[PDB]
Amino acid sequence: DIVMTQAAPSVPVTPGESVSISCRSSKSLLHSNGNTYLFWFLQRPGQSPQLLIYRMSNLASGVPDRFSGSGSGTSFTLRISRVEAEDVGVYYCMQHLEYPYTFGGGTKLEIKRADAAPTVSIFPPSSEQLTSGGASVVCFLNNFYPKDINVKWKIDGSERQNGVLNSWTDQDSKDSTYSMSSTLTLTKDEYERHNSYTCEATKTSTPIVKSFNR
Amino acid sequence: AGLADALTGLQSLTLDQSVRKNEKLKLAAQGAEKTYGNGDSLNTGKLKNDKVSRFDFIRQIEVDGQLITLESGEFQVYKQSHSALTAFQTEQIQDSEHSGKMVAKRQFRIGDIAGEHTSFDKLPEGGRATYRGTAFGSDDAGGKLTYTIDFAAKQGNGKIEHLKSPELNVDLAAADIKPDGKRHAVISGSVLYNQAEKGSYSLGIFGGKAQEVAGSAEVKTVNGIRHIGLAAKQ
Amino acid sequence: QVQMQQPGAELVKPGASVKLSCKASGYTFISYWMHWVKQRPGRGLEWIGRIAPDTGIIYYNEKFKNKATLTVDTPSSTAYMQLNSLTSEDSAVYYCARYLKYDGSTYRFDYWGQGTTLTVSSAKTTPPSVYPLAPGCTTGSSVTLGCLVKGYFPEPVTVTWNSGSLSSGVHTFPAVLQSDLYTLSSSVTVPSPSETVTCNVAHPASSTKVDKKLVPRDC
Repeated sequence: DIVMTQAAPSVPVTPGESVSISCRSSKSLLHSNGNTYLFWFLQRPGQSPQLLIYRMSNLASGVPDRFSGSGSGTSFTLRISRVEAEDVGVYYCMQHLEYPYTFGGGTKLEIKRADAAPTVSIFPPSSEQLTSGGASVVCFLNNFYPKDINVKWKIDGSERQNGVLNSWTDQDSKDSTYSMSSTLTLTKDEYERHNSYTCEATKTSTPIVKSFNR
Repeated sequence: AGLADALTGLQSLTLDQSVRKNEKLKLAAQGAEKTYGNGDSLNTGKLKNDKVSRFDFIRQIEVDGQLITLESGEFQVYKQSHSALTAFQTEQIQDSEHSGKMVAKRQFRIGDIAGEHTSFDKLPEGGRATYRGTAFGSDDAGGKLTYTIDFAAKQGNGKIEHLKSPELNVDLAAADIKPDGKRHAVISGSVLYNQAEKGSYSLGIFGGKAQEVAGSAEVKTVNGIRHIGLAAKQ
Repeated sequence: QVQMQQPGAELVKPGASVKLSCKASGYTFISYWMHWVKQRPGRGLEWIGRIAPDTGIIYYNEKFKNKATLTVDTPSSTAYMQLNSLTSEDSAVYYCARYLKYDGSTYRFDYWGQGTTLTVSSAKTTPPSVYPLAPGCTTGSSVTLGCLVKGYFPEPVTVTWNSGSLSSGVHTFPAVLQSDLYTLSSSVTVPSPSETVTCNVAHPASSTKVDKKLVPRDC
């Protein structure tokens, strides 16, 4: 068992800058043949890992020259030169020198984008939803930064915390932004028990609300 | 007579066993390289007699748009008036079954033996012949092979001397001359190092007057297998 | 034309055994070894084993000794991984990857399978309910439309807009488990005749696809 350690679980870099990711091993990855058997992969959200670096130095097919691979026997580094939103993801280092093949823990690229105000869309329950006995009010908060932003639900001017489900996306590949979806699910009786439904976003505006009335 | 085999006796050598059907053999010398498939003739015209001639060799295959080197090293040819044999001095090889990595494994191997086969039914009625020549192997092409064939009994026996590894200075045990399926004069016998059977060996008789013998030997030394090429003439 | 066809997802009762397939096309199967990788949700990748269609030698990882059984059908290019006595710790995404048996090439872990989502639970397979979401007003530079996918099991689902024509401005949110059932949302931002928006939601476990057309709500 060769232990691959990725020291940084996450790594911060502002857009347009350069950044390094460190990988360490327990035995030297330099075989007698002279090749350093180290693979570097990038996993984008919801996708299978894509080959980035083979033999610790050589770029793969159709992969930008801004990616560089250095390191000697136990310490290795992957350097991203001009970070773009597409480069976001989770980076892994895997040795194929000795069986069993062992992967790295993982390092996440986190782009430090300038603060952005979410675009808020509020969607009342659909017709088919109402005929099915339930009612889910949906709120989309798109293209915001940082991830610190949370959501508040108000029913007739009163905050509701029960029946709310939140889901956060990861960094966008063309905007470096985040998106969040909030579903407030209720029975049709409870939905018809009130009039106004409000969705509120809680760091460049302090605040931003969108509401509908039945 | 080409020019890619004229880089620097027997004029042609059909490469059949030294390169399989699916791969290619690239032989290079003095900055010139030629590629051979299975069955391609190797012009031994410009090659000189009784000298072990070395070329750099790579065994190449194509796997979905990329050239793959299966093995690489020295390709040795011994040329005589009526026979010729080729060997493979391997310097790098792919472990396609265990690790998948190219490894610098030093290993000897004998690929092809060709020439004017002496018909078994057309052998001399009687008398004795003695063939002196070269035995070569890994790191040593200076071995001296002395063999003797009694055509009256149709038998042969010989010795190898002056090899770098002292355990390979073997005695070539007496063996019978026999015909092949194509009725070719072949001897096959045991290997005797220090009054003990330490492997096997085979030779073929070549020339219309049985003037040459050429073949291989396989010895079990303390380190395991050992391949030796043998070629002697009158 | 490298193709690694893996089933979208597999659902099995705990303690049973399942065979995961990985069909290969577009490359010479015999010359390529086949590796398997397991990724638990929210965790890193783990190597399971390697199969060789040339020989049959299988190098396992010590952890998965009694848990995985690798087989290869070389005639019709396919690899199989058999998992027995399945527990919850085995519900994960399993990828198959190719690895040229010869050094000297870029064809090593370059092509990966899409990944089979193995869920180990006693719940029944449930197809998703799809609801469109449209504004109920005033349209500006762009508009945001939604597709809500409620009440399905198990993961995953694939959401596209106009069968992949609209690939920009789409935000697909990770599924949320609520009372042993999955809910997901998708948003599309489209600028304001022959224009139409439809969300196609495909559930591989139930082998289903539902297209819902985004039309203005009655006002």
